[PDB]
Amino acid sequence: SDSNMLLNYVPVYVMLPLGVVNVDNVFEDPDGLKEQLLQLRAAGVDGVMVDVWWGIIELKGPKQYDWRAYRSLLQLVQECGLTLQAIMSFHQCGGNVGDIVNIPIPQWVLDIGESNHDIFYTNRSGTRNKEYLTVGVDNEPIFHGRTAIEIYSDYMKSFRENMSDFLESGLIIDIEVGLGPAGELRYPSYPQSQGWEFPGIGEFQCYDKYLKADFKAAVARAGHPEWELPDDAGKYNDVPESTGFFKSNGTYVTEKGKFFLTWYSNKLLNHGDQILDEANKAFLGCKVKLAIKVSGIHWWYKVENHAAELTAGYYNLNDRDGYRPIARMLSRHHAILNFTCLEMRDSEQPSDAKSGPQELVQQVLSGGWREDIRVAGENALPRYDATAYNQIILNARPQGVNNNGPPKLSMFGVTYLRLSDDLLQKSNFNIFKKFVLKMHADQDYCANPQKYNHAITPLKPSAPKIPIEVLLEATKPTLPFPWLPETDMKVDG
Repeated sequence: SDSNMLLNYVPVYVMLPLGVVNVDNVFEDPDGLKEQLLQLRAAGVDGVMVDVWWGIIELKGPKQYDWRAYRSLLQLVQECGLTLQAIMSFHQCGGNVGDIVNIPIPQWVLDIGESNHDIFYTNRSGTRNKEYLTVGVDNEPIFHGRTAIEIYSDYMKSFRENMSDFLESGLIIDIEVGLGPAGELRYPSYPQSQGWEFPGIGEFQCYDKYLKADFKAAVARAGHPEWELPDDAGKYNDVPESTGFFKSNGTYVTEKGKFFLTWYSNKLLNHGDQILDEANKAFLGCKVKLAIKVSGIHWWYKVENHAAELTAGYYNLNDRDGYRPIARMLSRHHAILNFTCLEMRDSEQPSDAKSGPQELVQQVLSGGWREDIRVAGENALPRYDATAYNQIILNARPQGVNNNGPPKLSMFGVTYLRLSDDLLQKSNFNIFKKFVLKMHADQDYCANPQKYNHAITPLKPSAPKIPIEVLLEATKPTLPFPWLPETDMKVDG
């Protein structure tokens, strides 16, 4: 049925090109973007996603926001009949050798970092990563009197007020709150600029003086004041078995190791919870949803130590669910878990990476649905091919279309990385249009999301705080929902 098929519709969003608003807070090429956006509209795309870069907007100084170029961008998106996913991007864009779009965090913050190097995530060797402020300074009032969370709160409130017309009109479907490197709720455990290459295990990023002191206090309260941060976890490009920490029977399974990993992962849960508290306050009553981005760390998923997840801050083992606690935390904020790797197949990864993107996706999505939250996601890598789109479509509706009503399982949306000239080339775009159609359960584009039961209602207050022990009850392993082996709505026949 046309209506029952419409209840199966999963909306599709497309990420805008990086730097559409440049580092100087100039919307550089509105005419070129317009032509691209109109192609997306005709293709049936529901909306677009953009980074709203902190380093662009609050560059002049504290609380000196310039929203004008982004207003022009939003105005154009509105004219082209698309909705918008706005990322509160509190992180650096680019900065690696070769990168074209380079947007550091505000220089006034970096200036404070020159005086206080511990505002940055730091590895054991002491390298400071300037892409994001450590969770350690979330509540440290060291930024001309403000804490880091107060910076993020103030920025979101200013966005809400200055974009109030677009918000009231329904242009903005969700606010994705950036929570770390690349906007993701994680530690910067695999930096290219410090030499990491896939599939290195990465490194723990808790050596800044704030986190180190917090850990030392915690171990003292646990009756082990002498415990130190890991010293046997190796380096970025190691394999797990080469390390004391991650080898079989290694430090990760000792009382000390388990305590550290709980501590380290808990910092991210509380980071996200506290910053989402501010987002709910900032956007209270607006017809938007809140979202976060969870990183997809699929390498080493297939070995018992899950080492790359662990250094990223996801304490996920075969007998400990490190993602369902995140979902549970999101529930009190009514927030969407936006994931990734939706296009990937295990067979596409090198054997030596012990990579399990399919199973990781199944775990994370299942945990969200088990916790009765919305789950969305992205492709991890650029892909233009049918294999990729069919995998996305499978993940979007893992038990297929329900011919007789809404599907029991569906993702809330998918955001495609990324708009480019390549996407819009004739063949690539033709297959993309088939992807959109199948995401839409063979229905034409539906401008009114109420028709597919995605009405936008005013954002409510956060529900009461959930104690950490209750969050961690969600570490109890659960069986995933069953997945089909292939979608029933392939782009071809």
